[PDB]
Amino acid sequence: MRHLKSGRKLNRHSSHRLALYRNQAKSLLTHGRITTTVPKAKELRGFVDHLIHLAKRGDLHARRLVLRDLQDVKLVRKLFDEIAPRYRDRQGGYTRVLKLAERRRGDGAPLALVELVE
Amino acid sequence: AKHPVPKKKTSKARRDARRSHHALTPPTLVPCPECKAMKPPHTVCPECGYYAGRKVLEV
Amino acid sequence: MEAKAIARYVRISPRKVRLVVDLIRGKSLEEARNILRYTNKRGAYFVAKVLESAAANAVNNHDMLEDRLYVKAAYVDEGPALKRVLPRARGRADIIKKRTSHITVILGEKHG
Amino acid sequence: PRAKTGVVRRRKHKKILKLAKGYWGLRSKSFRKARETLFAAGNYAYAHRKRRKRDFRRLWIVRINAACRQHGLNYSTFIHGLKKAGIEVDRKNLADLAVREPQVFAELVERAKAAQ
Amino acid sequence: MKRTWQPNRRKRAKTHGFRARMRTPGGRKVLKRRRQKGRWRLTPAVRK
RNA sequence: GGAUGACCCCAGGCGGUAGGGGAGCGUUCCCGAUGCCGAUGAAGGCCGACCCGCGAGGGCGGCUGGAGGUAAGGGAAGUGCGAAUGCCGGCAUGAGUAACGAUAAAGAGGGUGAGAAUCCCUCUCGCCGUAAGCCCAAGGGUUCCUACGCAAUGGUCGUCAG
RNA sequence: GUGGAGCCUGGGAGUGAGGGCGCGAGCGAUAACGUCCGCGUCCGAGCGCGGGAACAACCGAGACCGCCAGCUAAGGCCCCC
RNA sequence: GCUGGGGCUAGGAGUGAAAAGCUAACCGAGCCCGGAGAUAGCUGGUUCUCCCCGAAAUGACUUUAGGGUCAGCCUCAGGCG
RNA sequence: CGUGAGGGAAAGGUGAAAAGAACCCCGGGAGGGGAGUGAAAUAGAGCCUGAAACCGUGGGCUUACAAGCAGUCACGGCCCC
RNA sequence: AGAUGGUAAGGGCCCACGGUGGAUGCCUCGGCACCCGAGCCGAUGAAGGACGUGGCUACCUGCGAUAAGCCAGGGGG
Ligand SMILES: [Mg+2]
Ligand SMILES: [Mg+2]
Ligand SMILES: [Mg+2]
Ligand SMILES: [Mg+2]
Ligand SMILES: [Mg+2]
Ligand SMILES: [Mg+2]
Ligand SMILES: [Mg+2]
Ligand SMILES: [Mg+2]
Ligand SMILES: [Mg+2]
Ligand SMILES: [Mg+2]
Ligand SMILES: [Mg+2]
Ligand SMILES: [Mg+2]
Ligand SMILES: [Mg+2]
Ligand SMILES: [Mg+2]
Ligand SMILES: [Mg+2]
Ligand SMILES: [Mg+2]
Ligand SMILES: [Mg+2]
Ligand SMILES: [Mg+2]
Ligand SMILES: [Mg+2]
Ligand SMILES: [Mg+2]
Ligand SMILES: [Mg+2]
Ligand SMILES: [Mg+2]
Ligand SMILES: [Mg+2]
Ligand SMILES: [Mg+2]
Ligand SMILES: [Mg+2]
Ligand SMILES: [Mg+2]
Ligand SMILES: [Mg+2]
Ligand SMILES: [Mg+2]
Ligand SMILES: [Mg+2]
Ligand SMILES: [Mg+2]
Ligand SMILES: [Mg+2]
Ligand SMILES: [Mg+2]
Ligand SMILES: [Mg+2]
Ligand SMILES: [Mg+2]
Ligand SMILES: [Mg+2]
Ligand SMILES: [Mg+2]
Ligand SMILES: [Mg+2]
Ligand SMILES: [Mg+2]
Ligand SMILES: [Mg+2]
Ligand SMILES: [Mg+2]
Ligand SMILES: [Mg+2]
Ligand SMILES: [Mg+2]
Ligand SMILES: [Mg+2]
Ligand SMILES: [Mg+2]
Ligand SMILES: [Mg+2]
Ligand SMILES: [Mg+2]
Ligand SMILES: [Mg+2]
Ligand SMILES: [Mg+2]
Ligand SMILES: [Mg+2]
Ligand SMILES: [Mg+2]
Ligand SMILES: [Mg+2]
Ligand SMILES: [Mg+2]
Ligand SMILES: [Mg+2]
Ligand SMILES: [Mg+2]
Ligand SMILES: [Mg+2]
Ligand SMILES: [Mg+2]
Ligand SMILES: [Mg+2]
Ligand SMILES: [Mg+2]
Ligand SMILES: [Mg+2]
Ligand SMILES: [Mg+2]
Ligand SMILES: [Mg+2]
Ligand SMILES: [Mg+2]
Ligand SMILES: [Mg+2]
Ligand SMILES: [Mg+2]
Ligand SMILES: [Mg+2]
Ligand SMILES: [Mg+2]
Ligand SMILES: [Mg+2]
Ligand SMILES: [Mg+2]
Ligand SMILES: [Mg+2]
Ligand SMILES: [Mg+2]
Ligand SMILES: [Mg+2]
Ligand SMILES: [Mg+2]
Ligand SMILES: [Mg+2]
Ligand SMILES: [Mg+2]
Ligand SMILES: [Mg+2]
Ligand SMILES: [Mg+2]
Ligand SMILES: [Mg+2]
Ligand SMILES: [Mg+2]
Ligand SMILES: [Mg+2]
Ligand SMILES: [Mg+2]
Ligand SMILES: [Mg+2]
Ligand SMILES: [Mg+2]
Ligand SMILES: [Mg+2]
Ligand SMILES: [Mg+2]
Ligand SMILES: [Mg+2]
Ligand SMILES: [Mg+2]
Ligand SMILES: [Mg+2]
Ligand SMILES: [Mg+2]
Ligand SMILES: [Mg+2]
Ligand SMILES: [Mg+2]
Ligand SMILES: [Mg+2]
Ligand SMILES: [Mg+2]
Ligand SMILES: [Mg+2]
Ligand SMILES: [Mg+2]
Ligand SMILES: [Mg+2]
Ligand SMILES: [Mg+2]
Ligand SMILES: [Mg+2]
Ligand SMILES: [Mg+2]
Ligand SMILES: [Mg+2]
Ligand SMILES: [Mg+2]
Ligand SMILES: [Mg+2]
Ligand SMILES: [Mg+2]
Ligand SMILES: [Mg+2]
Ligand SMILES: [Mg+2]
Ligand SMILES: [Mg+2]
Ligand SMILES: [Mg+2]
Ligand SMILES: [Mg+2]
Ligand SMILES: [Mg+2]
Ligand SMILES: [Mg+2]
Ligand SMILES: [Mg+2]
Ligand SMILES: [Mg+2]
Ligand SMILES: [Mg+2]
Ligand SMILES: [Mg+2]
Ligand SMILES: [Mg+2]
Ligand SMILES: [Mg+2]
Ligand SMILES: [Mg+2]
Ligand SMILES: [Mg+2]
Ligand SMILES: [Mg+2]
Ligand SMILES: [Mg+2]
Ligand SMILES: [Mg+2]
Ligand SMILES: [Mg+2]
Ligand SMILES: [Mg+2]
Ligand SMILES: [Mg+2]
Ligand SMILES: [Mg+2]
Ligand SMILES: [Mg+2]
Ligand SMILES: [Mg+2]
Ligand SMILES: [Mg+2]
Ligand SMILES: [Mg+2]
Ligand SMILES: [Mg+2]
Ligand SMILES: [Mg+2]
Ligand SMILES: [Mg+2]
Ligand SMILES: [Mg+2]
Ligand SMILES: [Mg+2]
Ligand SMILES: [Mg+2]
Ligand SMILES: [Mg+2]
Ligand SMILES: [Mg+2]
Ligand SMILES: [Mg+2]
Ligand SMILES: [Mg+2]
Ligand SMILES: [Mg+2]
Ligand SMILES: [Mg+2]
Ligand SMILES: [Mg+2]
Ligand SMILES: [Mg+2]
Ligand SMILES: [Mg+2]
Ligand SMILES: [Mg+2]
Ligand SMILES: [Mg+2]
Ligand SMILES: [Mg+2]
Ligand SMILES: [Mg+2]
Ligand SMILES: [Mg+2]
Ligand SMILES: [Mg+2]
Ligand SMILES: [Mg+2]
Ligand SMILES: [Mg+2]
Ligand SMILES: [Mg+2]
Ligand SMILES: [Mg+2]
Ligand SMILES: [Mg+2]
Ligand SMILES: [Mg+2]
Ligand SMILES: [Mg+2]
Ligand SMILES: [Mg+2]
Ligand SMILES: [Mg+2]
Ligand SMILES: [Mg+2]
Ligand SMILES: [Mg+2]
Ligand SMILES: [Mg+2]
Ligand SMILES: [Mg+2]
Ligand SMILES: [Mg+2]
Ligand SMILES: [Mg+2]
Ligand SMILES: [Mg+2]
Ligand SMILES: [Mg+2]
Ligand SMILES: [Mg+2]
Ligand SMILES: [Mg+2]
Ligand SMILES: [Mg+2]
Ligand SMILES: [Mg+2]
Ligand SMILES: [Mg+2]
Ligand SMILES: [Mg+2]
Ligand SMILES: [Mg+2]
Ligand SMILES: [Mg+2]
Ligand SMILES: [Mg+2]
Ligand SMILES: [Mg+2]
Ligand SMILES: [Mg+2]
Ligand SMILES: [Mg+2]
Ligand SMILES: [Mg+2]
Ligand SMILES: [Mg+2]
Ligand SMILES: [Mg+2]
Ligand SMILES: [Mg+2]
Ligand SMILES: [Mg+2]
Ligand SMILES: [Mg+2]
Ligand SMILES: [Mg+2]
Ligand SMILES: [Mg+2]
Ligand SMILES: [Mg+2]
Ligand SMILES: [Mg+2]
Ligand SMILES: [Mg+2]
Ligand SMILES: [Mg+2]
Ligand SMILES: [Mg+2]
Ligand SMILES: [Mg+2]
Ligand SMILES: [Mg+2]
Ligand SMILES: [Mg+2]
Ligand SMILES: [Mg+2]
Ligand SMILES: [Mg+2]
Ligand SMILES: [Mg+2]
Ligand SMILES: [Mg+2]
Ligand SMILES: [Mg+2]
Ligand SMILES: [Mg+2]
Ligand SMILES: [Mg+2]
Ligand SMILES: [Mg+2]
Ligand SMILES: [Mg+2]
Ligand SMILES: [Mg+2]
Ligand SMILES: [Mg+2]
Ligand SMILES: [Mg+2]
Ligand SMILES: [Mg+2]
Ligand SMILES: [Mg+2]
Ligand SMILES: [Mg+2]
Ligand SMILES: [Mg+2]
Ligand SMILES: [Mg+2]
Ligand SMILES: [Mg+2]
Ligand SMILES: [Mg+2]
Ligand SMILES: [Mg+2]
Ligand SMILES: [Mg+2]
Ligand SMILES: [Mg+2]
Ligand SMILES: [Mg+2]
Ligand SMILES: [Mg+2]
Ligand SMILES: [Mg+2]
Ligand SMILES: [Mg+2]
Ligand SMILES: [Mg+2]
Ligand SMILES: [Mg+2]
Ligand SMILES: [Mg+2]
Ligand SMILES: [Mg+2]
Ligand SMILES: [Mg+2]
Ligand SMILES: [Mg+2]
Ligand SMILES: [Mg+2]
Ligand SMILES: [Zn+2]
Repeated sequence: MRHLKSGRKLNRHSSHRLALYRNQAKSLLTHGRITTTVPKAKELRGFVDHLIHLAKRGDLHARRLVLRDLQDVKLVRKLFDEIAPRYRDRQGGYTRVLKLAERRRGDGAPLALVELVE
Repeated sequence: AKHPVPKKKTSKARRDARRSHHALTPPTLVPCPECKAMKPPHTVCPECGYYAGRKVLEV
Repeated sequence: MEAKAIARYVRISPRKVRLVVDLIRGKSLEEARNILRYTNKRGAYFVAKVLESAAANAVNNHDMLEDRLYVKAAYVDEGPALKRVLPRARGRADIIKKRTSHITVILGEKHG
Repeated sequence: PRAKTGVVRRRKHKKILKLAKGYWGLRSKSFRKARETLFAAGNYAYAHRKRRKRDFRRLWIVRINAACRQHGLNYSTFIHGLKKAGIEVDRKNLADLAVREPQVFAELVERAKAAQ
Repeated sequence: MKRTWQPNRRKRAKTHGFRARMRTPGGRKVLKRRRQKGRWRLTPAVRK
């Protein structure tokens, strides 16, 4: 059973799934838009939203928090200095997901884009 | 186990009765309100790049 | 008047392509095109080509009008099979049949 | 000289398979299963050729019996009556009379009641 | 596990080789036989 | 009965395994044949609700086929298949099922191309590290390097590759 | 008593695991779908046909073919029938 | 003690700290070819059609008993009547 | 295939003549559609004939309250001549 | 209240046409049998092979560093 359990497993063990979200986070904050499978995409939203929210705090503690997932000082500088300010007045929802219309040839996986909001 | 096995060959009738559920359902499609091309709903239109009124994507 | 295309010796198993062909039999050329485009199946790529070649033939050789073409008949016949060895346990050897399809698409004109 | 099968066996099998047209599944497509079916078929025909004679007399008798009781007497009484009367019209025609020409059937019934 | 065939050029040549066959009455008969059959190889071919 | 095998009439028999006997059909081949049928279509193939025969069969007709076939009467045999867990081949069923070969593990961006989860590049992640790195000897034998390819081989894909 | 009677001389066999039932015994336990002989019968080979619900051998009866005709056998005649 | 390379010993023979173990994935006697189409009183299988007839599963003997020889019972031909 | 002695296959046919299909069209190719050749191209090279199992497309009749070695006999409905 | 029809997800029988497959008929560059002819080769290095050999040459055939061939007689046109 699965009654009221939150969080996909995505056929990865605990530490892999973690790495999965972190690496997608790096890619998303870097390029502003990535393409993935729909499930990875919906699952990416929250993980990254939290990171943006902390960069809106701006303080040392929050930077050191974000660094635990993002690990890259420069990318975090980009997060704090360029990205986060765009969201000063925005109350959550800093990411969107829209499904592409074509499936992967080799396995038929449904794709979606995940991008940062304006 | 002790290796179960078909006792009798399946008749042309029975094998085809099994397949009475195997027909594909056609893809569900809707016109893109911009370029009028046919595409699945709730997907960014892959011909013009529009969704929810706006241009989202380079086609 | 009718126009036909055949794809012979397509390296796909007939039972699988036939599923796709079944989707477009009796449909307008236009609807058939849309259907095939969003049919998540390997078979869809092969059927589409036979469709499109027959459409070409129609317009180009048989004085038929694109905007009136429809899929009048379509069918998948079995071609010669490619037998391959599949090694099993305990020294036994099986024989996989990598199967083959002959795909036909026949277009007529839905008049008026 | 060598005398290989050649043309002969195929011809013999087609014979049988043609006879088995209409039969279900392999019974019309497989020589062996057809051949078995025709054996059964052959005896049934013979047997039922026989039983058709029984089957119809049964129907006639049932039908005559119904038409008899309409005039207040049963089949056994009717037939005995006709025997005493010397009337030798068989049940095929009796049954026909009973339905198609009831006035005449009424007459035969009278003769039957009287002959005793 | 260790299987029965363990290639060895020296072993092969010394055991089934042409010179070995000629040495012995039976081996010469082997050659005679294979020649009469028309074998393309009287002897296992091996490279050195 | 009449001349004897013409046909007719009267009567009686006619379930059948092991098995005895009798009469026939068809297949291959030889005489018949320096003949005859045959492109106005041989053999074989596919139909047939038609004709003859108890039957095995034989005709005839239409379609196919494209170069052979052979009569009356006789002769001679590798002469008739449904079974032998028969033999050879072909194609089914199980079935769109089990599986796709270590649970070290993946994600994204860029490029190429008709086509990319699978090829190249970059970044991120993970695995070995007395090895899953390196160097010899066996054995293998061009598998090495480069260009051009993707039908097959590759357990998927392939633009890549032993 | 003229019968798919009988006898004689030859050619060809197959069979040489029988079985149920009735009657007469032995063995067995006045058991066995038991076993072993005798007389007969059927099945075997009549798992063709009617009856016995169904059922080789119980009752009826020996199926050359055809008939949408008639008479019976055993068994039946309230409905299935 | 384990291991590489080079050698030697084999079919009624080798080798075996002995299990009839091992001697090229089946060893109370290896494999290949030959004798060879061994022999198999056993099991299986035996191919068109019609017509007539039509058994036996018993006796005797049998290293015989699920095989046989003779007799019995079937069939065909000639003869007797 | 086997270390080896040794074992040991499968696999023939366009047409009289290559006249073996220029060129165009869809396609990455394969493949096909026209044009052309030929007496014939369902003789087009995966080539004489092209049976059967097997797979499919179209049509007629039929089937979702019914019990089966799949037939057979009767009757009725529908479709065809 | 009563009664009887059109449904086919799919199945079955029949018909037409295809696919697959490679039987059948025809065919024969090959076999088989008998009969006749003929019958040894080799240190002057056989039988049998290895490796080579062509302007471009995988294999076969031929040939041998004079290598699909060199010399001479005969045949043939
Ligand atoms: Mg759980
Ligand atoms: Mg919840
Ligand atoms: Mg959940
Ligand atoms: Mg989680
Ligand atoms: Mg979920
Ligand atoms: Mg995944
Ligand atoms: Mg899992
Ligand atoms: Mg994973
Ligand atoms: Mg961990
Ligand atoms: Mg970019
Ligand atoms: Mg939260
Ligand atoms: Mg952590
Ligand atoms: Mg980290
Ligand atoms: Mg999607
Ligand atoms: Mg979709
Ligand atoms: Mg798609
Ligand atoms: Mg794939
Ligand atoms: Mg277990
Ligand atoms: Mg079955
Ligand atoms: Mg089955
Ligand atoms: Mg079957
Ligand atoms: Mg089944
Ligand atoms: Mg079907
Ligand atoms: Mg089923
Ligand atoms: Mg829109
Ligand atoms: Mg499919
Ligand atoms: Mg289907
Ligand atoms: Mg789909
Ligand atoms: Mg077009
Ligand atoms: Mg395995
Ligand atoms: Mg193995
Ligand atoms: Mg199989
Ligand atoms: Mg297979
Ligand atoms: Mg196939
Ligand atoms: Mg011959
Ligand atoms: Mg024959
Ligand atoms: Mg034969
Ligand atoms: Mg039939
Ligand atoms: Mg029928
Ligand atoms: Mg059947
Ligand atoms: Mg069939
Ligand atoms: Mg019969
Ligand atoms: Mg009758
Ligand atoms: Mg009658
Ligand atoms: Mg009667
Ligand atoms: Mg009736
Ligand atoms: Mg009364
Ligand atoms: Mg009376
Ligand atoms: Mg009467
Ligand atoms: Mg009336
Ligand atoms: Mg180990
Ligand atoms: Mg090894
Ligand atoms: Mg070891
Ligand atoms: Mg080997
Ligand atoms: Mg091996
Ligand atoms: Mg070794
Ligand atoms: Mg070693
Ligand atoms: Mg060595
Ligand atoms: Mg050595
Ligand atoms: Mg040697
Ligand atoms: Mg010797
Ligand atoms: Mg030797
Ligand atoms: Mg050679
Ligand atoms: Mg040797
Ligand atoms: Mg050598
Ligand atoms: Mg060496
Ligand atoms: Mg008579
Ligand atoms: Mg008689
Ligand atoms: Mg009689
Ligand atoms: Mg008889
Ligand atoms: Mg006789
Ligand atoms: Mg004749
Ligand atoms: Mg014959
Ligand atoms: Mg002649
Ligand atoms: Mg002639
Ligand atoms: Mg003439
Ligand atoms: Mg002509
Ligand atoms: Mg003709
Ligand atoms: Mg012939
Ligand atoms: Mg003939
Ligand atoms: Mg005929
Ligand atoms: Mg004809
Ligand atoms: Mg013609
Ligand atoms: Mg003909
Ligand atoms: Mg000629
Ligand atoms: Mg003569
Ligand atoms: Mg003979
Ligand atoms: Mg024979
Ligand atoms: Mg038989
Ligand atoms: Mg067989
Ligand atoms: Mg079997
Ligand atoms: Mg079996
Ligand atoms: Mg079995
Ligand atoms: Mg056998
Ligand atoms: Mg087989
Ligand atoms: Mg299958
Ligand atoms: Mg499934
Ligand atoms: Mg299953
Ligand atoms: Mg499952
Ligand atoms: Mg596996
Ligand atoms: Mg699975
Ligand atoms: Mg693997
Ligand atoms: Mg495997
Ligand atoms: Mg795996
Ligand atoms: Mg895994
Ligand atoms: Mg780990
Ligand atoms: Mg995975
Ligand atoms: Mg990529
Ligand atoms: Mg990309
Ligand atoms: Mg470019
Ligand atoms: Mg591009
Ligand atoms: Mg790829
Ligand atoms: Mg690809
Ligand atoms: Mg992978
Ligand atoms: Mg590590
Ligand atoms: Mg270390
Ligand atoms: Mg370590
Ligand atoms: Mg080396
Ligand atoms: Mg190798
Ligand atoms: Mg290579
Ligand atoms: Mg490839
Ligand atoms: Mg490929
Ligand atoms: Mg490909
Ligand atoms: Mg190529
Ligand atoms: Mg592949
Ligand atoms: Mg593999
Ligand atoms: Mg490429
Ligand atoms: Mg490359
Ligand atoms: Mg390499
Ligand atoms: Mg008698
Ligand atoms: Mg007598
Ligand atoms: Mg007499
Ligand atoms: Mg005899
Ligand atoms: Mg006997
Ligand atoms: Mg005895
Ligand atoms: Mg006994
Ligand atoms: Mg006895
Ligand atoms: Mg008796
Ligand atoms: Mg007795
Ligand atoms: Mg006894
Ligand atoms: Mg009494
Ligand atoms: Mg007593
Ligand atoms: Mg008893
Ligand atoms: Mg008793
Ligand atoms: Mg007693
Ligand atoms: Mg007695
Ligand atoms: Mg008795
Ligand atoms: Mg018996
Ligand atoms: Mg009897
Ligand atoms: Mg009797
Ligand atoms: Mg019974
Ligand atoms: Mg009885
Ligand atoms: Mg009875
Ligand atoms: Mg009864
Ligand atoms: Mg009984
Ligand atoms: Mg009688
Ligand atoms: Mg009466
Ligand atoms: Mg009574
Ligand atoms: Mg009654
Ligand atoms: Mg040492
Ligand atoms: Mg050592
Ligand atoms: Mg060693
Ligand atoms: Mg050594
Ligand atoms: Mg020995
Ligand atoms: Mg020895
Ligand atoms: Mg020996
Ligand atoms: Mg010893
Ligand atoms: Mg020891
Ligand atoms: Mg060995
Ligand atoms: Mg061993
Ligand atoms: Mg021994
Ligand atoms: Mg051994
Ligand atoms: Mg020998
Ligand atoms: Mg001997
Ligand atoms: Mg031997
Ligand atoms: Mg012996
Ligand atoms: Mg023997
Ligand atoms: Mg009799
Ligand atoms: Mg006895
Ligand atoms: Mg006795
Ligand atoms: Mg004695
Ligand atoms: Mg005994
Ligand atoms: Mg015995
Ligand atoms: Mg015995
Ligand atoms: Mg005797
Ligand atoms: Mg007598
Ligand atoms: Mg006698
Ligand atoms: Mg006599
Ligand atoms: Mg080898
Ligand atoms: Mg051929
Ligand atoms: Mg020719
Ligand atoms: Mg030719
Ligand atoms: Mg072109
Ligand atoms: Mg192109
Ligand atoms: Mg183009
Ligand atoms: Mg390409
Ligand atoms: Mg082309
Ligand atoms: Mg073309
Ligand atoms: Mg022309
Ligand atoms: Mg002509
Ligand atoms: Mg064409
Ligand atoms: Mg034709
Ligand atoms: Mg032709
Ligand atoms: Mg073919
Ligand atoms: Mg020809
Ligand atoms: Mg053909
Ligand atoms: Mg064909
Ligand atoms: Mg069919
Ligand atoms: Mg249908
Ligand atoms: Mg009910
Ligand atoms: Mg109903
Ligand atoms: Mg029913
Ligand atoms: Mg029943
Ligand atoms: Mg019925
Ligand atoms: Mg209704
Ligand atoms: Mg209906
Ligand atoms: Mg239906
Ligand atoms: Mg349907
Ligand atoms: Mg066909
Ligand atoms: Mg066919
Ligand atoms: Mg001939
Ligand atoms: Mg000759
Ligand atoms: Mg000397
Ligand atoms: Mg020489
Ligand atoms: Mg050479
Ligand atoms: Mg010269
Ligand atoms: Mg000269
Ligand atoms: Zn659009």
